[PDB]
Amino acid sequence: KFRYMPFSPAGTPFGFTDRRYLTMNEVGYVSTVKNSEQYSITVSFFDVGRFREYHFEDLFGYDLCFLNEKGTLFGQSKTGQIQYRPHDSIHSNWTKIIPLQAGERITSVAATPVRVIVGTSLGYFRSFNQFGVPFAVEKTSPIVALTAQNYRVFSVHYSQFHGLSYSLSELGTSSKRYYKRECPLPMSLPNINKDANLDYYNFNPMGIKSLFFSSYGDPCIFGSDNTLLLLSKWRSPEESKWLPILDSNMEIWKMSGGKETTDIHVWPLALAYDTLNCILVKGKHIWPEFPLPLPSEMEIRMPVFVKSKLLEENEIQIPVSMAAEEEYLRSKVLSELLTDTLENDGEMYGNENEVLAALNGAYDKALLRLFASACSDQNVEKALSLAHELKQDRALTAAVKISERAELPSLVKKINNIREARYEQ
Amino acid sequence: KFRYMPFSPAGTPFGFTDRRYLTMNEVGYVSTVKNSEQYSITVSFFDVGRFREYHFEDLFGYDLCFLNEKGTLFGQSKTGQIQYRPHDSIHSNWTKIIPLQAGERITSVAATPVRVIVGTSLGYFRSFNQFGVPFAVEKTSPIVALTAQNYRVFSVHYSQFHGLSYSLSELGTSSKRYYKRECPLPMSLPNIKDANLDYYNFNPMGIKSLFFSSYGDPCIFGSDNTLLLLSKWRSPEESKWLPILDSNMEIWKMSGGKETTDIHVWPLALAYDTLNCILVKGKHIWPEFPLPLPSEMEIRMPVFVKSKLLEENKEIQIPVSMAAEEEYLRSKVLSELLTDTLENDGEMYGNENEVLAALNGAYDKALLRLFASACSDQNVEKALSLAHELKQDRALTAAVKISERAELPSLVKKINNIREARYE
Amino acid sequence: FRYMPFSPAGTPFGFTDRRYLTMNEVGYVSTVKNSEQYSITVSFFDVGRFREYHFEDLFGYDLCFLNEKGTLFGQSKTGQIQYRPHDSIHSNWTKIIPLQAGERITSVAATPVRVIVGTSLGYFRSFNQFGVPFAVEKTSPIVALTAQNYRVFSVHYSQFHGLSYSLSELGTSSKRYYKRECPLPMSLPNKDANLDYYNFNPMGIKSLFFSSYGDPCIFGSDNTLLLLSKWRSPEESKWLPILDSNMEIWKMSGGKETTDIHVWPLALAYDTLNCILVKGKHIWPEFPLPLPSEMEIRMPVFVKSKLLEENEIQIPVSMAAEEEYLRSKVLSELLTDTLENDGEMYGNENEVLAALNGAYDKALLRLFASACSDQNVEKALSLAHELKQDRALTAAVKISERAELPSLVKKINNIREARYEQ
Amino acid sequence: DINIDDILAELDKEVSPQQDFSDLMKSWKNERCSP
Repeated sequence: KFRYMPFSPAGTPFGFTDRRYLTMNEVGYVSTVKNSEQYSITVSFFDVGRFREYHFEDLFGYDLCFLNEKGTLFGQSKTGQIQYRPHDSIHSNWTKIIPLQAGERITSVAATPVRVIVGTSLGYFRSFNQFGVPFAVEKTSPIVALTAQNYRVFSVHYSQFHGLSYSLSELGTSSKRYYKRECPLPMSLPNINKDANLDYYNFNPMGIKSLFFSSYGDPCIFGSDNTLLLLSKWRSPEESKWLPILDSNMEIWKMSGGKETTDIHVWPLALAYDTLNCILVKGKHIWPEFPLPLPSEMEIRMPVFVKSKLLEENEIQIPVSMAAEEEYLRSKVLSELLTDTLENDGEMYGNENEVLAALNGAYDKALLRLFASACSDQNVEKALSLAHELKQDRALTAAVKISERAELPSLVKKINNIREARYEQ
Repeated sequence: KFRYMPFSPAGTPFGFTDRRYLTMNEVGYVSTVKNSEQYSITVSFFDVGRFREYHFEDLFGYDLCFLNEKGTLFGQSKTGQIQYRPHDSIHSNWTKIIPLQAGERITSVAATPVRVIVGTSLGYFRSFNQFGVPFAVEKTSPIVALTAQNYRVFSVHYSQFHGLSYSLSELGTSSKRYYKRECPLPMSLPNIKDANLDYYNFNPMGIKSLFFSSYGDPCIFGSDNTLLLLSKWRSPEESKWLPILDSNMEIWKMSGGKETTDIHVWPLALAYDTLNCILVKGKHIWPEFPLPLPSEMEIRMPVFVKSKLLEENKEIQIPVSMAAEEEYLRSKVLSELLTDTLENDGEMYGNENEVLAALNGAYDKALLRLFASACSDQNVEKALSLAHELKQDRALTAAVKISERAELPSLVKKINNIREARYE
Repeated sequence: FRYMPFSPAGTPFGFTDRRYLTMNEVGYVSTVKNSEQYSITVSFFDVGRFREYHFEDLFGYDLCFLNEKGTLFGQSKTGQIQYRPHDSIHSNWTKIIPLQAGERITSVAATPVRVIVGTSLGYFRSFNQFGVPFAVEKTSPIVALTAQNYRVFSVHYSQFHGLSYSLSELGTSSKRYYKRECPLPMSLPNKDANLDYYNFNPMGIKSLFFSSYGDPCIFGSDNTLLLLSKWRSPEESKWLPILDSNMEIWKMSGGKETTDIHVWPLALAYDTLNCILVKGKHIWPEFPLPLPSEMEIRMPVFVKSKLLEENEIQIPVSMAAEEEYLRSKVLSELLTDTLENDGEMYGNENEVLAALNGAYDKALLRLFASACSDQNVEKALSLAHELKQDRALTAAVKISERAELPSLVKKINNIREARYEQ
Repeated sequence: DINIDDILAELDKEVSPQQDFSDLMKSWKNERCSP
């Protein structure tokens, strides 16, 4: 009874407006206008300083798209025609037809500098080199959304007989590895049981707004719950875990002054380290209009905040202790993610050692604010646990000073035991 | 349609009454009394030497609870209030509100000597250290049920879009480890009579309880009234769920048949091989406030063909073939669990190797009693295949003696080859 | 859910007193109504090695499995099972299994070492070949089973678990699960000729078997053969849809979209599926059982519209080269995996692999020629990277010379150097 | 079937203060009631 509608990242419906977007990305965006029952493609870029726009007619009805650094990929969901257009023209464009069994659709497509991928409503995973030579065919749970970066592919599957699930894979030189393999995905579906919502979820019943890799190559997804999930420690599957690193609905509630606004919505583009690049849509329709607002940013913020405290203790002004909690957690998770990136992938931009040091500074400072909060109640055990969570000697001696002005000598002794046990190594 | 509800191990509904249990397990039990507009909570313990009972008036109306050695954890599912109460009271109590979206609820809570854990109907999985410091927020499939023993955490996940699954962890002061993450769980759910419908309105998953053995093996007891134990969980490529006790079968057996009904098993803990449980009687499935003594059921591997027993018995007497089959299988699985415990965790008391040796004796004895029946039908191949199973060479001499007394010289010859191979 | 009994390639009755319980490499089993008694026939395709026989059945066995060493039977509702060796010097044996209220046996399987029974409540019971019960385990409800040597391959389904499978092996020290209740990418079925079958087998699993080289396979309602590649390393395993039989039936039918011919799976043997071609109103084989037949494995890269534009049907050479390259690649991987882990099964495989790698390069060279005829350097150079043999690299160089494309000559000479300078 | 209980017994085989108190109880009980 479900309908496997085609999907592309950050794409939009037509609605009742004949101008539509096929995809949006940190690179740029793509749109179509349905002129005379053919489709004038428009390809646009945000860093115009190195990419030219271009415009052409699709006479086939391409309703799938992916946009990457090296090129753009298109697909017509019904017939199985796909097309690749590099952004230079030293390389040729190319077009191919993909087999469709009866009742099948292509559901989604993706591309990278070294791979091209296609997925279908009967779960066929078809992949090619960047020049269109078939390199593998595989059958999976029905692929309903798809994305990729470098050698890495992150796919989302759904059916009445497999449930919502995902896979993460990477091509080695010798063979492909799966890190995660149709594992259940903790994203929320839309409430199937508001007219703008019904329009969008008719266009996209699966409710994914976008799914993408971070700037450091961590999988991310943004669903009907309007929270950004990131898969932490994906490089070690047994201990990998999804982190809801931003509740954008909560942040919109804060920025609007603690107000239950129906009239502001976040559309994601990409996770650049500490910030979600996004388009802040406004008004009745919950997806961007033809004249796009500029690519905005939200800082990611861990969902530890509660409205009942924000309302009474407070454009909303965060209390210092609750702020210290969220700073501690955000510093912790980003520190771990960049440590794993450095161990696994190395420096991708040449400054991540300094970013990680800055995060560790913010981490220990957040813990010091929490330590001061505990010592303000003379909660020795809570304060000493926080002292175990500090990770540099400078911060440990600062904790001793805070304990001393708290007139609390038991902590002074115990934290100096920590210091001795650590600098003796 | 399915609905999320708060869970705690072996907690009961109110029913027609004004008091119920929040939880009960090997440590104790917790009960709440609807004292007009507020709730009187009593925390009671089974080891009254180690722990002293306490009670308090609750103005928030907690409906979640988890009780272990180090302290009690409470939660109010609809408002996100949680409270932790260390049992010595040398460490302070602490209270927190965890954030809930509209319509979200806490579905289960648990505690650990260095952690407190909260799971919600929207799949958020929030960790705090034992002093309430927030340490992590994951998102997972919604945690419908949850427990811990020492540092080992075991959780059951469910949604309409992921299906029934479980996770098993060992968090610790150091070397934080995950054994299995959201693997599918082979437990049977109820049919998603009115007293049963009342209970399943209170607990739609039908998980009557969920706990660890005394030796630290995960256990769960579902709506089919069958105890499941996860065997060989420490090596995840070999792990398997064992249905070590069909309590409907054993209740039918010990009651002498007669399709006996209106007697129900309410589990607390497995101990080593013996389920502590309240036997509830009457229409309701769950205990009343004067908590009866937790009667003991030894585990029984489910090999009992009911039709065969009905034919022989028409107080029930068991044919020796069936009895020896169950004895052989039970002793084998228990010896394996003891071996894995003693290899990985080691002895906690000072007699577990002696128990394992005695159990191996029972194992070889069961094999000999089946070998005798195979020899009685002169089936040399079946008897020989049984002869390979014996662990003690000293007991394998009895296979020689039986095959002699069964006038099977082929069996004697082959077994003597095994005697020599075992000596060598 | 319904949980009807399953056995490999068994059939319904369909207002007809005859039906088949199983079909395999070795033979087939069928039963006939005989008033309230049933007659049973066990029949063999290798009449040289084995002998057909009958017996009369008072219990109504409706599950079956046919190993080369013996046949296994089961009664789904009453829970009795019986094992009948083919070397009848070994005694038969019979076991009644505990079935709870509303429980049924859903599948059975047998091997030279081990006998397996699975139920609608997910109990998974194991016996040695003489009927000694060796283990009891619980899983999500078994809907299908098959086995080969020490290896067992099961399919599970439940409303609360989805569709999934497990792959297991009984090592001498311990059992191992290579994959355990992982989701299974087969299609469940979506009138009367279909309804009569899916009321007998609602999963639409037509058969379930291991390869001759010991890799699991399944054949579903979609009539595509799925093979689980690189199962010996779960970090890298892939379900390959190695054959779409609907495409082959349409190709061999001169492009006619016929519903008058169907295929019944028997077993995979290297590059060919053993099968029965069946024709007429019913989609399953009938009482005068046709002879076993073969389809070559052919991977689904054919585009139907392009082939009827091209056109018995004849494939355009570039598409044919694509299919042959892809299939030779995956089959080469299967042979290397099996020969590294399991070793030689019959001793022909090691030479087959060399001939197959020859076919792989020979297909890639036709693709390289296609790219060079289009003068596409980058596509051709990537195709040259995929070649194995130096004979093939030099052939690509000579093709590029024949295509007056010296940039490929320089580049591929440097690839050749990069290989031989080591 | 072939009985084996004696075989199992020969495999299975491989003063106390409590008995003294029991003997005292026997002696006391016999003494109290005998003439």
